[PDB]
Amino acid sequence: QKVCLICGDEASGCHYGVLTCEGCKAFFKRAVEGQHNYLCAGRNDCIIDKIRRKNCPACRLRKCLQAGMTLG
Amino acid sequence: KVCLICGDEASGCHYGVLTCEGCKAFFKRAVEGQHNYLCAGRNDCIIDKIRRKNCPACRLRKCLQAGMTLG
DNA sequence: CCAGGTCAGAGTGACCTG
DNA sequence: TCAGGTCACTCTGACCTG
Ligand SMILES: [Zn+2]
Ligand SMILES: [Zn+2]
Ligand SMILES: [Zn+2]
Ligand SMILES: [Zn+2]
Repeated sequence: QKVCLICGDEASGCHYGVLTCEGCKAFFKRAVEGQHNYLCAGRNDCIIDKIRRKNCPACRLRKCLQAGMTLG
Repeated sequence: KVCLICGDEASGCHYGVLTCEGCKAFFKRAVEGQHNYLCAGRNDCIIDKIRRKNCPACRLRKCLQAGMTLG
């Protein structure tokens, strides 16, 4: 049973360099290529799991970057 | 003049409190429908116009602390 | 003025293809 | 293998109706 390194949910394989779920795969794609302005409502250390990963795109993207995800 | 929940421009007194259209609609949906709202922070998230969508749990909390109710 | 109703848009992710 | 495409779904709030 493989686990997403960002939200801890079931992973479907390695995406963009890192073992991730379908959600975090598609999110990282949109986040990097889009012109988004994410701002954490907390302290830039939010819990990112299956239920709360929608809550803070800022911390979700930060975890993607710190885990080493790259489009190429 | 200003929403007591997110600080945005308020449109009037809703459900007991001076709120914007967003926080009005949000509160009704939060108390009637079934929601699994859950804070990813420390239950003290900043609720302003830019970030009010980020944490429904804290947004609902501030609505209740302000005294909003449907009846 | 306020409660209740509504729908189009943004964000999401399950599913498919090669 | 994994990158790219897609679309029905949830949440939201500016706008409408009574
Ligand atoms: Zn994930
Ligand atoms: Zn955060
Ligand atoms: Zn508000
Ligand atoms: Zn919160």
